[PDB]
Amino acid sequence: SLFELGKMIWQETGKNPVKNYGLYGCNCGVGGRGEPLDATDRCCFVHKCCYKKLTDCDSKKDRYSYKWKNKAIVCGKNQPCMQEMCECDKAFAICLRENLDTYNKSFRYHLKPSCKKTSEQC
Repeated sequence: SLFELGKMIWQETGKNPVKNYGLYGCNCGVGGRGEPLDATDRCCFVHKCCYKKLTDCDSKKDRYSYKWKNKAIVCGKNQPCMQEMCECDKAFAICLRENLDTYNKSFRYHLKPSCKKTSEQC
């Protein structure tokens, strides 16, 4: 759910997740996907594409188990769709951390309708 995802983002990045990634670029947070503006935004594109495999569960609402231990995210003993969701969220949080050095404050609160249609299939 958004609760696990936000916690993972906070654990990995130290950033408040909704402030920093709730409206960032063309792909993070509210709205859909569009051509990404930078590496952080690409993380968000990949993550929303990851969620396309979730046919049996709800990425926003459904809770799942994970642990934050030794600076690692370990997805727990979840049902299959929920484990897919966890693993999408984990990869995304790691991606966001990896790209902190190019996080652009000007992109934090972005005009999503100005974004361009992607030509990339998930």
